[PDB]
Amino acid sequence: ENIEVHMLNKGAEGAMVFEPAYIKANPGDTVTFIPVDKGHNVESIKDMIPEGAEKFKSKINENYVLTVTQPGAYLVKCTPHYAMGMIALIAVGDSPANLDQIVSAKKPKIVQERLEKVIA
Ligand SMILES: [Cu+2]
Repeated sequence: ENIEVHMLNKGAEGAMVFEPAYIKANPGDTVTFIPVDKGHNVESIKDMIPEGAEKFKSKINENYVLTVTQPGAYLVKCTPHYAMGMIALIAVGDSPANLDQIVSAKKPKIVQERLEKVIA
């Protein structure tokens, strides 16, 4: 199955957001990222993707289709707006083994605060 995600300047959680910011998927699913507003992309955060997953980075303003294989948690960001809290959490399969590690990792406070809310 496919899950559509919008990249917006302003959404429910404030400025610079991914909607939804919490994506539940299974191996083989696709996640389609649509930059509804310009100035956004999607990029995997180093050490915040499952062991064995492929690192990825889309072009600013491009529709990006990500195929998810490896089970686990993935924290993606918008390159330009990471520091403003523009992130999404992809959970592939049940009980992602690296989720606690990701929650604990060093990241901007705003990011930290948005992550804590998506998880809740
Ligand atoms: Cu952005």
